[PDB]
Amino acid sequence: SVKSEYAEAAAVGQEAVAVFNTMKAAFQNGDKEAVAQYLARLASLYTRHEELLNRILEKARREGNKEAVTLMNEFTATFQTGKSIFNAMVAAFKNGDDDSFESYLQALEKVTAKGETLADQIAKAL
Repeated sequence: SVKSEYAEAAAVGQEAVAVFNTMKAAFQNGDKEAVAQYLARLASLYTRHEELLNRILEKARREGNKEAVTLMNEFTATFQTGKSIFNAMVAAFKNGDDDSFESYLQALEKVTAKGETLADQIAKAL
């Protein structure tokens, strides 16, 4: 069902959360080789999460589930804010700009924390 596809998407999102916190520890410790690998892992995880979310939204649309479509439109918009900040973080790492990397990292945390109530609402709406 679309609801079980959303639970799979939620798990992929939680995997990114886990890897992100490990990456933050490595950044603070100056283990740039680890950070590089974690950033690659996160890119793949965000790419997969984005695709699952789009399939869920398209399915809710085909099902006529207006409330779920509304919430998933709001949620996918916030996802793109996070993705843009993540990509800026990756660029900051490439450039050696630790000040910007710290900024973007905190922003990505706050954007993600904000979106959690909506994430939970979607599970119930599908």
